[PDB]
Amino acid sequence: VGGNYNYLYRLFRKSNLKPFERDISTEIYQAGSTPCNGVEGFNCYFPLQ
Amino acid sequence: DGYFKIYSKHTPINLVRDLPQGFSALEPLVDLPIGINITRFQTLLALH
Amino acid sequence: IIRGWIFGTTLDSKTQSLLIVNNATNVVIKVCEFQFCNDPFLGV
Ligand SMILES: *[C@@H]1O[C@H](CO)[C@@H](O[C@@H]2O[C@H](CO)[C@@H](O)[C@H](O)[C@H]2NC(C)=O)[C@H](O)[C@H]1NC(C)=O
Repeated sequence: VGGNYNYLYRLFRKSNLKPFERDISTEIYQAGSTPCNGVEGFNCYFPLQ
Repeated sequence: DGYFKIYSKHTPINLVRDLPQGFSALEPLVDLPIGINITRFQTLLALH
Repeated sequence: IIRGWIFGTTLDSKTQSLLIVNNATNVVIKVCEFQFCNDPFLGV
């Protein structure tokens, strides 16, 4: 009823994943000139969804 | 293709200066299924 | 002395990395996101 938000999927990445490759790193995605040294906002986003 | 393949061979050499001049094909050992993008590597020795 | 290898990308906790150790009498292949030391060696 809640939605079962336990399952997650990666939405933001810089490269197309190679076959049979895994990306577990949850580092903050950088989508702009901002250094994105943590504390994401207006240019940095959480990679997972 | 996300397959770390390791081959090896052990050869009794006589030289103590450089690699021997000869042919010794390396028979395979392992084809482990890892999915990392290897870019760097390093050796690991023992310090008694 | 030459026992193993550490293949990886950043060789730290941000990315996954392989680790082969030919110690004891069994090889110890293991893939995790280890925080590797600046000067890795086998404690012995
Ligand atoms: C393969 O691993 C390499 C090493 O990290 C990745 O190369 C990076 O690619 C990005 C693309 O945006 C560059 O900005 C970085 O500079 C590269 N890192 C380097 C050269 O050390 C590559 O993305 C990985 N590929 C996959 C599919 O995961």
